[PDB]
Amino acid sequence: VRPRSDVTHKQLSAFGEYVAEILPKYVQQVQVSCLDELEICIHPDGVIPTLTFLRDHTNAQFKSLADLTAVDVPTRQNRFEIVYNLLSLRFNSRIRVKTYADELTPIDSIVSVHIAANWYEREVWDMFGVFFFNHPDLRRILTDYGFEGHPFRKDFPLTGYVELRYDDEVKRVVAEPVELAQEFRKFDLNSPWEAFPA
Amino acid sequence: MFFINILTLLVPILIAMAFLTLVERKILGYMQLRKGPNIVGPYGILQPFADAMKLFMKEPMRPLTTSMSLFIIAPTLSLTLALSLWVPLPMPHPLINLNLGILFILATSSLSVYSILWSGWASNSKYSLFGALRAVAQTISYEVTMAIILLSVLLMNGSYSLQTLITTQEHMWLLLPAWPMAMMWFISTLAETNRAPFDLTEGESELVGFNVEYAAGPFALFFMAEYTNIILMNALTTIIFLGPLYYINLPELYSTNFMMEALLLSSTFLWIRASYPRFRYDQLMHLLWKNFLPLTLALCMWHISLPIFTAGVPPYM
Amino acid sequence: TYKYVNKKEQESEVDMKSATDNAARILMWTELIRGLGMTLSYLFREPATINYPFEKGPLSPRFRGEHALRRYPSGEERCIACKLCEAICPAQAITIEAEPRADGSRRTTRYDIDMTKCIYCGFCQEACPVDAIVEGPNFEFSTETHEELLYNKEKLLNNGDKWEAEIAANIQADYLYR
Amino acid sequence: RSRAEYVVTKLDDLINWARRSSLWPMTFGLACCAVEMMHMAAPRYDMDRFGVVFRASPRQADVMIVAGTLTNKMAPALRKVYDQMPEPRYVVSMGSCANGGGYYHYSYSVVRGCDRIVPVDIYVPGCPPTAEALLYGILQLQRKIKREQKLKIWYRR
Amino acid sequence: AVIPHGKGGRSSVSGVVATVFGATGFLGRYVVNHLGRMGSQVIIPYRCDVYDIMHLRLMGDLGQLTFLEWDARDKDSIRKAVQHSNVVINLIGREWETRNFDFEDVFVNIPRAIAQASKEAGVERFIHVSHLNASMKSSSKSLRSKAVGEKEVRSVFPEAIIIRPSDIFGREDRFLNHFANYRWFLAVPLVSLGFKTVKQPVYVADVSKGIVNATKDPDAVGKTFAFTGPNRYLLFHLVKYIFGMTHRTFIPYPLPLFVYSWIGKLFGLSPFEPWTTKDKVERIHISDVMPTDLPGLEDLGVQPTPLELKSIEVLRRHRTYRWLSSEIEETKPAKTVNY
Amino acid sequence: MNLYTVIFINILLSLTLILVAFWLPQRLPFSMKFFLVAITFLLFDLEIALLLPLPWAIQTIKTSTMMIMAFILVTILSLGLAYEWTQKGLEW
Amino acid sequence: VKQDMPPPGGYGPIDYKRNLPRRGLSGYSMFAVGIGALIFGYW
Amino acid sequence: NMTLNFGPQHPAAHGVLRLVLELSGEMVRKCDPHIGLLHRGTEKLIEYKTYLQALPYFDRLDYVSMMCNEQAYSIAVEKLLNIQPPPRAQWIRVLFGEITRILNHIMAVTTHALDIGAMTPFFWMFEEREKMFEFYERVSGARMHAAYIRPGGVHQDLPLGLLDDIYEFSKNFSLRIDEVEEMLTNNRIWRNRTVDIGVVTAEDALNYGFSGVMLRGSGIQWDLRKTQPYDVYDQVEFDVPIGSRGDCYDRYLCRVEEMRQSLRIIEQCLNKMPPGEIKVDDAKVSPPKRAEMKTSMESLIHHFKLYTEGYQVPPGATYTAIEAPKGEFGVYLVSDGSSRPYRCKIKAPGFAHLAGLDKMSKGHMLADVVAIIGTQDIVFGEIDR
Ligand SMILES: NC(=O)C1=CN([C@@H]2O[C@H](COP(=O)(O)OP(=O)(O)OC[C@H]3O[C@@H](n4cnc5c(N)ncnc54)[C@H](OP(=O)(O)O)[C@@H]3O)[C@@H](O)[C@H]2O)C=CC1
Ligand SMILES: COC1=C(OC)C(=O)C(CC=C(C)C)=C(C)C1=O
Ligand code: SF4
Ligand code: SF4
Repeated sequence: VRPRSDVTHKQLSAFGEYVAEILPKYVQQVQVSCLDELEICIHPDGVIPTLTFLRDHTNAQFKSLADLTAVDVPTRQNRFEIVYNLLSLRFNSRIRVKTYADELTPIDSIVSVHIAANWYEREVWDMFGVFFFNHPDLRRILTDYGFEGHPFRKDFPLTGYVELRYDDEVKRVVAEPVELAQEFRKFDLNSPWEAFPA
Repeated sequence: MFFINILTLLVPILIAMAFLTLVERKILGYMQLRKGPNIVGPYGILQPFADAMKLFMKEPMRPLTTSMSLFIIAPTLSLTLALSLWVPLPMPHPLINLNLGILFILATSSLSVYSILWSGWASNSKYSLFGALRAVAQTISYEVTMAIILLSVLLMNGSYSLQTLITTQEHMWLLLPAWPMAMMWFISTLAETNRAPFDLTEGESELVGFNVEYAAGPFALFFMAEYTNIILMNALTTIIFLGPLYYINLPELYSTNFMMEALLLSSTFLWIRASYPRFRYDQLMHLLWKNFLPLTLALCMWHISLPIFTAGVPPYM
Repeated sequence: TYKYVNKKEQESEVDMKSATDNAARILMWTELIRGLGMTLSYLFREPATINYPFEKGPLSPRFRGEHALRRYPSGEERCIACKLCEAICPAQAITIEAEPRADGSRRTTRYDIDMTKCIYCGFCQEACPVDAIVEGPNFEFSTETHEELLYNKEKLLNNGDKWEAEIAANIQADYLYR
Repeated sequence: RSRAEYVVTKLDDLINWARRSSLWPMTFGLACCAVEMMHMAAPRYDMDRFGVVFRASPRQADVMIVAGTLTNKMAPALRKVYDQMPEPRYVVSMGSCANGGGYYHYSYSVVRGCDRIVPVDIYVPGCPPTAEALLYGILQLQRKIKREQKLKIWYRR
Repeated sequence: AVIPHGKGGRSSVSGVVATVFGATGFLGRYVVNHLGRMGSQVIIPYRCDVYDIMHLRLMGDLGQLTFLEWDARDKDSIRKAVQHSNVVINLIGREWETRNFDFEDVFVNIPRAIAQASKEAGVERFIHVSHLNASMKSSSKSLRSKAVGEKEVRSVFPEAIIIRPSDIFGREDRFLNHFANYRWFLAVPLVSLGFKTVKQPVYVADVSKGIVNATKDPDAVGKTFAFTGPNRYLLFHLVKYIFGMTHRTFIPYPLPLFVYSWIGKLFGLSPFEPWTTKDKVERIHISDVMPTDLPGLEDLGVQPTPLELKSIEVLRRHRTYRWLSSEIEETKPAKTVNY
Repeated sequence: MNLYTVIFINILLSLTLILVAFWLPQRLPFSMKFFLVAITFLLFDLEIALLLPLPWAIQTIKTSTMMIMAFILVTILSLGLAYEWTQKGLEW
Repeated sequence: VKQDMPPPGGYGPIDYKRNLPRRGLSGYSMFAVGIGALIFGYW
Repeated sequence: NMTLNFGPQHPAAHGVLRLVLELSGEMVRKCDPHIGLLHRGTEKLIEYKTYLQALPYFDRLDYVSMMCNEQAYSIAVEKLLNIQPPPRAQWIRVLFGEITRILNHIMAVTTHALDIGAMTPFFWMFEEREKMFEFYERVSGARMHAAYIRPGGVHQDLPLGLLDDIYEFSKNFSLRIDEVEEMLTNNRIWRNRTVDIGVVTAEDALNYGFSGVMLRGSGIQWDLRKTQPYDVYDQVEFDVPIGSRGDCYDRYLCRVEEMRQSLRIIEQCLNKMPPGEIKVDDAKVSPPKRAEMKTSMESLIHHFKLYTEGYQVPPGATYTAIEAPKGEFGVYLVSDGSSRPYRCKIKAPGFAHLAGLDKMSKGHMLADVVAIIGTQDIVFGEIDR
């Protein structure tokens, strides 16, 4: 069983309250995991304001953006859950600010607050389809130039719909609808028995 | 008989060209903890002939956008000038001794810069043109100090004929005197053969320019040219600055020592290549125009003064 | 604990002696000559290369190499088609379908490892209860055609028979560890 | 021996030996298999010994070793570089990522094999196909190049 | 048979196992392409070294294309190739009578033995390809010999389809490249100054698709289809048009054929694939026959494709950097001749 | 003639290779810096010329004038270089 | 019982710091060599 | 501006890179790197794979630092399971983690030189690298792509001869760093090619999320190995090699020092490795031993379920960052109660670094860009994921 120090779960908890108090217009929920990690949750409109306070506040300097990601809970009305993980080299602590964005309700861009996000925001658009206003140059980064569809969405087939082969007749690479020679065997793995109350 | 001699100079040199390649692929190897090519033939002796045959057999590719002459003239010119410059070299006796011999070598070298210019324009692809323009510049720049360094030498030799230096260097190498220029002749010889420390003409990491569109037979001819040059320039160092002992009674100890010094200085640019990273394009010209040209022009004047006030004006003829 | 690399502790004021030493460093390329000495030194060291066909680079017993299906000494193939080798394969490489053999025993009618799909993780070696599927030592099985790389039960069983002696020695050496 | 057949068998044996002895490979450098060859170029298993060029531009390359996954964004390029290589040319597919899709077979961004994009001559198996294993594969290409009889076919054609 | 399952693309099954003896050819390449695309089992008998048939491997899927070593003189090789095929397609042909193979062999002798065995095997259908306008009396030995074959094979294999294509238009074809390559020649000889030899080209693919469709259709038995084209042409416009897209000067100068047959004889003497053939020459000035016959394209399911449409791709390699970017629209079209 | 004999063999050897090589097998890149260099190059190349006769001129009876002349030429060009350095020239 | 472990008493000590040797001829002495060559060579 | 792309086949492009360069003459005014040429779908495939069968994927994201990568997934999954690896395993992960940083740095320093034009340093060190892989192969069976570091503990005990052989390699390795040290650290040609190139200011480095040797090279003092000690990095003593100015030289010098500091950490690990078990003793998380599963029913049931279904980690989400040789490598693993993950965002030290190329390569020549990519130690597996 991992060793857990409650010093952190107390320090981080307090900070959470501090952030919440300072930014009550946007903070909806602020929780600390059992793993000693804080996760302020903000209304999408608070993207710019909450980050800026953390990047430039003496009692909470969160200078670098570790990551910007978007889990996709299809059930959730607001499908995407943009999560921004930040690090404070001054206070040696990380916080995560997570917002919610639906497919056609764009989030603001923080390239202003952290220029690290210039690329990750393009990554989130390419994979999940969330759009970021005021982004300097939003354009697909990881997917092919002509790719249609946002791949990491839970509703996108793994194999996808198009695959490439070289055709002599046309002497050029050519998409064709995917035809797989051994479909992905979809093993069902969930057991019908729960583990604990959680 | 003259043809026999023509054959004796060209054929051996060409064969030497080939084996330099092998030697470059073993001395670089042992320096890098690897045997190098020994499996084809005995100790890799057949290795140079093997890829020559592979290169000529592979299809020569004429890019859709390419001149068909400034493309085939360029390797022919490169091999022709390099093999030609071996015509007037004292070993100790020259095949065609020319009274203005060093001016022949300087002029013939200068003409090779075109082949680079012509090949770069002929390819009609961006990598080739960018590479050629920088390349011509490197070669030309390293000609201006290259020429002045020779003029300093000549003034202490008395003539342009390479044959005179065998009589100038009967007591001491011209390295002792004029060593400061030897170094500057050696570095310039490294630039003009586009060898490593100065291989930006065709940087590989930078523009994988000269042979970008050149494969098979054209690749080979320049290729051959470069390596023959690699030898020729080293050989000119071994006549102008390191003067091999000359005995009129037995002419071959001159050629025997010419053989030894040329191989060692040819070995040196092989050793330089593995040992040093390549210089930046401007770092290369920064050296010649800033570091070397002021040294050369001033030491050029010292070599017009050393003769006069040391009452040592060299004997013409 | 930190350490400054490339931080000049102080400003040594030029002393002629110092200046000369430096100027000589630029003028007579002293450090460049230092670098040449290092490469000349190795030229004299013994090269580390091995004659590849004649000598082989050493691989110890756990090397995963090429898949094989083992058999009991009696001659009964070890696999009993529990099919969890299929379950834990990360790449979906192993395809197994089974039916009760005439003897009444459980056996796999078809066992197909797609080696091009396989990423040689070695979990199948791990997962098998009877340890029927093993990572065999051979790494040299390059093939002219893509189809040859797909392997059915007969190729793997044959691979197993050919390399059984070494596979047994390798498993013998490493089983205490597992 | 004396027969137009014997002269045409011996001379290809010569032509085949030249191509076999000097194969200048060109590695695209996809994924990680490129490392497992950078180890072949390195001192334990020198490739140059065998007559293999560590770095060769496409136009001067006899063999293309596709190491690593060929995504659907690099496919259109591989074909270009294969198409721009000089005619005598051979392809060695290294890695279960390239010969077949390997882990990442079912991905939407990975071509399931380079055989779909470029004709492949030798398939070298293994997630990081060992470096001897690539060296065995390159040696197998040399066995394939020895067997080819182009001059014989032209004579009896 | 093989029930056809799948969605229609590679890695799917169509149930056509087909020996195709001359696949390495320009037409062939295309035949294997569609057959492979459809998912058919294709057995490709080959004689040239493996290096040359690599271009066929990526076509078709794994275990869908099988290559067999085969020699025309050796009857046994043809025997095993058709052992397990149910469709045999014959594209064996050449323009230059080679030292060890005569026009008879490449057109009539060999293509007989092949279908002969195919029957012994029990192949459902055999498709034999012979050149268009092939009289048993036509001037070119080639055309006449081909005619001789289409007859024979009918006795070895009754109800064997006989598609009879015109000279073919396609990248890597001769009809279009040959003329375009006259550039090397300063002057481009044209018998009758390229007149009175109206010609109707047909895109290679159209031909291929047609051929493939034959394999999978009961309507074609004993049928002698004629894939022709979407528009005819006097050789003059064709030649100039070509030179037009190639953007190279066109200098039509008439040359008496009697002398020209001699020029064909000259290159014909060439050891390495004569570029022009006495038998070619005649063929080139052999007027295209009229279209009254079992229709081919369209009839077999593919609408012909006009020459001008794809000409740009076939003739592009012959242009110079200056014209490379130039497009079809910039250039003019040639004129047809219902005559 | 002796040279002519050698040279034509030299071209022949190269033309032979390329011929077999082709027979056996059977837009706005401009930087004033680059132009500027070429120019400087000739200004220096011309000077090389005015400096080339120096081996014959060493034996000139004058001597004083020889050196006085040669030193002036080398110095004035070097100053040209000096101003090239001082100006952005030679600074690519 | 038998598991792969550090030898009793621990292993010996390993060097990690740069051991580049500052070995060379002193600059003044160096200049003299080349200068002497020129001085003599000229004579 | 003469747009020219640094196409993939070029050697300096790491196999897959299409840097659209705008050449204002030879000086390059803008770079627009087009990555995506090696996006394999690593993070959409993991959602369909159980936690153990997704470990292998983490050895292929940065393919030059395999085990340190699989120490980030192993720490994450372990956090979400509130389980800790046994003491011997943690030392083994630190032992293998520093062998990987020596392995990555030999990769980064020597290949950078290969790009600049120095060819011999690569050959001398690459022989020292196969000596090292052998250690991977002798402990896991794979030269690279081992799968040795498992989500709970490590997979198998070290063979009985490995620690002696690691001592002999570490004993003589420093001379090998010393040797390229002499050949490529004072060469005026290297210094000129590397010094004062791609300077990045301290605040700009934090803002661009550089987080690596790029962070330390400009003088910011941040090492996740001392600041947030993961595994046992609290019981080993080392000095972070902070550079002063930020030129590509100071960053090289830092990478050469970290190789030396890692030899100091490897020494401590061999000197102080505890007797014990290599994997946690909870059969629910780590698979039962071969003898036990073949003699005890509770063990066969636990082996069958673990291999076929999985750990079934409790629902939660964590971002765990370890100091991978390139920089901070972090996995944001979101977990439902299921045995297979829901999301796994691999933070790649490299997605941030490549973004910095346009800012860092400012007022620089075509040749400088080759050095700029070299000093970011970018492997496109991590960036493309
Ligand atoms: N313009 C055209 O192309 C037209 C063609 N046709 C007919 O269509 C058919 C295909 O034409 P096309 O593809 O251009 O012909 P090709 O010249 O491309 O050759 C077709 C195939 O026949 C094989 N072949 C030729 N001679 C022999 C032989 N003696 N033994 C074994 N195989 C042989 C060749 O194999 P290999 O190269 O390996 O020897 C080649 O793969 C021809 O038979 C022709 O009569 C009809 C009208 C127009
Ligand atoms: C070390 O970084 C990298 C290289 O540059 C030195 C590459 O060359 C390549 C690919 C290079 C070739 C052509 C083998 C890769 C994959 C790489 O990771
Ligand atoms: S696990 Fe071992 S036994 Fe069970 S099926 Fe796979 S191979 Fe046969
Ligand atoms: S095959 Fe295994 S190793 Fe080669 S690339 Fe695909 S994953 Fe990396």
